[PDB]
Amino acid sequence: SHSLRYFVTAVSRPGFGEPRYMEVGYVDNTEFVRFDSDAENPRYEPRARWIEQEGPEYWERETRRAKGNEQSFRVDLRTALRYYNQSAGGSHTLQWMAGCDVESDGRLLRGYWQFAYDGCDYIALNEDLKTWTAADMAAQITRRKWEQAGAAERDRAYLEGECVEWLRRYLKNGNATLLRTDPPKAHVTHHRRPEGDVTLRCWALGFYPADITLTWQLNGEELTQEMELVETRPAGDGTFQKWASVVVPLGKEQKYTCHVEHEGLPEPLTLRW
Amino acid sequence: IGPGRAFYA
Amino acid sequence: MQKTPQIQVYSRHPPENGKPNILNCYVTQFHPPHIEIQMLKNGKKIPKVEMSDMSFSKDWSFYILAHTEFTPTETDTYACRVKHASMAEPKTVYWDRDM
Repeated sequence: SHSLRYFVTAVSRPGFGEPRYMEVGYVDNTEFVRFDSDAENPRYEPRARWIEQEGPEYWERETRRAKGNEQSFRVDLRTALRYYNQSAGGSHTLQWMAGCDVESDGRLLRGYWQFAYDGCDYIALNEDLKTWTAADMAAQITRRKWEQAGAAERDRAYLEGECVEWLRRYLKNGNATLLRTDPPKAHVTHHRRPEGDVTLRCWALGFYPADITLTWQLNGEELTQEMELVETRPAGDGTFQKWASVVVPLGKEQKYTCHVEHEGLPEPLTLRW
Repeated sequence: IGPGRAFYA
Repeated sequence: MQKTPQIQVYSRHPPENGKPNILNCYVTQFHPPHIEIQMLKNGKKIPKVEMSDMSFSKDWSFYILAHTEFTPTETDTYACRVKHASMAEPKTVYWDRDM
């Protein structure tokens, strides 16, 4: 499936000026648009070549939507202080993430519309797009207000309406990069440790999309508890990389094989030292 | 396009 | 309310002395958003380092990517220095080019 998501952050700067407000847009893991309140001339911007072809009206309206959102966030930052009985001298953060995950037939798989205050969950729209989950007492106030104003109905219209429709358009205009598939180039390194064993690390490089399975196997079995990994890491060029390692006994390396699966790999690779 | 805030906290 | 950044340093291609490459400093799982980063060559700040726009992943923590073109050498050491309110002192992670 694919996804269209918007990540928003507003950081209050008491003692400096207005809250730093920001919006970032992604279709899967590629950022394609951005809005920064601090920029000299705050207006939505392209972060991927394939969105640049959108007309000035697309850009003007998105810039207008982002500013309305900035105001809303400035206001909520003040309300919070009140809800949590906090001082107006400290800096606080308010995050918002909204988006939709959709299958090939364009059917909404999962919708999101959630907030966090100072890094902790505040309130989130439930999977049913009908009810809200409030993390605490302050959030209840908000939940009851939104329950009364029928907020979930309007927000659901976006996730099921515009989110989905614009997602297919983007995937289309940007298929060349967004739907591309780069196989992973792999290899394994060797390191004799001081505990008198060896660490074997399997690298998978320059692949895309992100999804990948890097695994170590011994006697055709997955060493699920012995592996040390690192979450898939990004690169400026849009590709990803990763490694999985395991510690093995001296002179027994040839018993271990690295197994890597990927969209760009007709069949799983199997490497050795 | 992105989401719009239509309700205050 | 305050999370310690995870720092991972790596290059785009397996390193080869004298061959142009790209060094990456990936900083994640931190909070608050404010944070300072620098990539160092022999302990001296590298002038041009591009800094990807801040973001946050599903658990609400911020992450960011710094990178810079470079050409490794048998005698040059690279590192990434991070200053965040969650740490008493800045954490500097060296690039382990043989991992």
